[PDB]
Amino acid sequence: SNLLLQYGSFCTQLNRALTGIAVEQDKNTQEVFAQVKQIYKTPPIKDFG
Amino acid sequence: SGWTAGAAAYYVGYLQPRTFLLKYNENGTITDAVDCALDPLSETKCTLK
Ligand SMILES: *[C@@H]1O[C@H](CO)[C@@H](O)[C@H](O)[C@H]1NC(C)=O
Repeated sequence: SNLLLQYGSFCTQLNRALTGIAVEQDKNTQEVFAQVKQIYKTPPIKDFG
Repeated sequence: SGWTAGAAAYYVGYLQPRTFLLKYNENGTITDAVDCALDPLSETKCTLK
């Protein structure tokens, strides 16, 4: 670990890239599924013709 | 027995191998520091530099 201490910039940029990927995944799910802001419910009756 | 002690105090602590993040100001003086791996917030401050 003491020898690795001088590669902190490399490891920081690695973890920055991975954190960006993770935030991107959360954002992707949000854009696909959370388009509608309101949670509509199905009617109790199913008279859909 | 024929003596008295003047008022003074001293404090003793022990050093450990630690990683520190030191801040050198514009005049070259260490004005502040972060003891790394004290608490998780300090680890975050280390990683973010
Ligand atoms: C640095 O030295 C100069 C003296 O020329 C002084 O004016 C200044 O306050 C010093 N900077 C700090 C942060 O103490």
